[PDB]
Amino acid sequence: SAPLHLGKCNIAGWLLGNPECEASSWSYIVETSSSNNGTCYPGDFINYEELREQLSSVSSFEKFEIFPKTSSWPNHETNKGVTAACPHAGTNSFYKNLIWLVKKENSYPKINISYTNNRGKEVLVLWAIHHPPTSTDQQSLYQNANSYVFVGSSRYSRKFEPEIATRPKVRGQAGRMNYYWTLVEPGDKITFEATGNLVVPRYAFALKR
Repeated sequence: SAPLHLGKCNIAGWLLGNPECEASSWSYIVETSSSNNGTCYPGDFINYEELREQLSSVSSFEKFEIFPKTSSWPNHETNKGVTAACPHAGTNSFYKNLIWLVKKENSYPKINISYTNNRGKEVLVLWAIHHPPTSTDQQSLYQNANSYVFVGSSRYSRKFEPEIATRPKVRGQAGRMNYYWTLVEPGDKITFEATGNLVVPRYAFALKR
């Protein structure tokens, strides 16, 4: 039946790449009562239950590097987005399938990048939107005070206006990042535009039910 057992992780931690969570087909995902690794940065996983339904069984699943880390972001910083909320063997780390992009040399140029699905299968893309707790953090991370993020395909369209809001400390963090996903149909294009606050895809998933 090719059960998929995720060990001590849940679907969110596995797909985002929680470093503590470090399969090509399955008829069901084993549900346990003792998994203790999920999302490590506080924030809401939007439409998580719908994603679990979409992934309940898949006949083909392949992770691929949708936006290669070393070539996709030449004017942004790719190696500083780590946090004690997402440890990896005690070190500050982060989700392995996303990159927490930050400013480079006191500048955050506009991002405008697209992926066109040439795979003949649906592509599942995940990203996150960071809401810092203070204007100090907004400036430290992204330079620009008033940013936006747009994500659009033929099926999905949303403009995000990141907020500055001090929230209760969770895993040391008074900010939040909300997690998002969409399925990109074969032949379609997904575009990401941003002037700050975008936790970009690095790895995405080609799949067939």
